[PDB]
Parts: sequence; C-alpha cells; structure tokens
Amino acid sequence: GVTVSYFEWLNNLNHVSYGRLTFKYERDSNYHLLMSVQESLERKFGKHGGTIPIVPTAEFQDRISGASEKDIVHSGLAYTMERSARQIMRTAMKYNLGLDLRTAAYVNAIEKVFRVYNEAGVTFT
Amino acid sequence: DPNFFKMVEGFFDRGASIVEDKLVEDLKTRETEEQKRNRVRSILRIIKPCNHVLSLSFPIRRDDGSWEVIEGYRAQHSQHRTPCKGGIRYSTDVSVDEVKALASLMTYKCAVVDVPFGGAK
Ligand SMILES: NC(=O)C1=CN([C@@H]2O[C@H](COP(=O)(O)OP(=O)(O)OC[C@H]3O[C@@H](n4cnc5c(N)ncnc54)[C@H](O)[C@@H]3O)[C@@H](O)[C@H]2O)C=CC1
Repeated sequence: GVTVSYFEWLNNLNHVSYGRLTFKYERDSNYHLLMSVQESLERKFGKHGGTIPIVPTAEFQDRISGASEKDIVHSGLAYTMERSARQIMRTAMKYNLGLDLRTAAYVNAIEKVFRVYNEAGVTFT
Repeated sequence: DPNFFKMVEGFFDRGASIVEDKLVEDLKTRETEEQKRNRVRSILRIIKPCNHVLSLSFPIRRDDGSWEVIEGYRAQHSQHRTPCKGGIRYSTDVSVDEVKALASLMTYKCAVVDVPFGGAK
C-alpha cells in the first residue's frame, strides 16, 4: 500500500484518471492487428475460399470490455514488486549473504540512500 | 535547590489558584454560575502548556573535512500576540525541558511590561 499510495498521488497530480485517453485507442489497434492476420493468411490459403475467423479469446475479451483504471494499478504494482525483488536477490549475492534476506533488504536501502547524499554535496556551505 | 522547570510551572499553578475566583465574577455571558467555572479552569489549561516545539539535526562539515550532527531546539509558547521573541543559547546542556520552561517565562515577562509579542526560546 505504499506503492498504490504513490499512484494515488500521481492520479491527483495529473488531474485525470489512468488510461481515459488510451483505452479505446488501444482497443482499435488490437482489432486492426487481428484483421491484419486474417487478411494476410487469406492471401495465401484464401484461394481455397475458407474463411479464417481470427477473434479474441473469451478471457482477452473479458479484459477489453472491462478495461478500467483498476487494471493499470494492479499492473504497475506487480511490476514494482518484481523489479525490486531482483535487486534483493542480487545484493544477497554481491555480499554473500546466503538466505539472510532481511539484511539484504536494508543493504539495498542504505546503498541507494547513500548515492543521493554523496552526489549532492550534503553541506550547503 | 529544586528543579527549575518545576519552579516556573509551580508559580503559574499557584497564581492561577488566586485569580480564578475574582475572574469568574467579572465575566459577562449567559451561563450558569458553574458553566463559568468550567470556562475559567479551561482557558487556564490552554495558557499553561507550550504550543509548538521543534527539534532539528544538522549536517555540518568541520574544518578538517569531517562531518558531524548538530542538534537544536526551538519552542514557541503562545500565539496570542505575534510575533514571538526569544533568545538563542549555545550550550552543551540545552535540553528540551529547559527550552519549554524559559519560553513560557517570557510570555509572562513581556506581559507585565506590555510588550506585545509572545514568548519563545
Ligand atoms: N486600566 C487598566 O487596568 C490598564 C490600562 N492600561 C492602558 O493601556 C493603554 C496603553 O497600553 P499599551 O499596552 O501600551 O497599549 P495598547 O493600546 O496597544 O494595549 C492593548 C491592550 O493589550 C494589553 N497588552 C499589552 N501588551 C500585552 C501582551 N504582551 N499580552 C497581553 N496583553 C497585552 C494592554 O494592557 C492593553 O489593555 C493605556 O491606556 C494604559 O493605561 C494598561 C494596563 C492596565
């Protein structure tokens, strides 16, 4: 809930919900890709006259018709919580910490908070 | 040789047990004789503590390139008349308990001489 609290702060700071300007645009681009695969096949197998009904799945349809802001949030979260684990796994090797993860958690934090004081000139003198 | 912060707050509590009575009588409002008591005792609980207290931490860089952490305080007692005036002290024994005390002391010091701004330290 810290991550989503960061997404709410941006929602309130862009003055628009997520995806309002893009859902119906990205919807049309999907159907033009399918209609492109259909046409392209029926130029090779098409003399046989067999139609090839390329259509979305019953799940990918349940993803288009109900595409809301809620999806983008539950996505940007699953991307944070993953890009961040790979950095704890890594640090747990660069220092040979084995299966001590808690220490590797704090070691990432300190090592990133350090790179901000160092390259800033902490003192204003 | 008693603690100091107890002394100051000791006077206020004593001096409020005196004025409390002659002060109910000189109120003008539509209340009971007991709703006024609950009004005087109540304001006197608001004047007593210190509104704001801060606490800081400094990244100073010594002359020899070192670093160390300075640690400060500032307490504004009252806001009833602005600004607030109060000195700054440099000493290795400046607690947060003695800053609250001396702040409250000026709000009353600069009231007996009718100087408008309130107290700080
Ligand atoms: N009748 C009485 O018992 C008193 C009358 N006065 C009168 O006030 C006039 C001038 O006093 P000034 O304060 O110079 O003028 P002012 O006109 O600016 O005073 C405003 C009022 O706030 C009070 N005051 C002043 N500093 C204060 C502070 N830090 N905290 C809380 N209250 C404060 C004053 O006693 C005054 O009644 C004169 O007429 C003088 O006689 C002052 C004190 C008592």
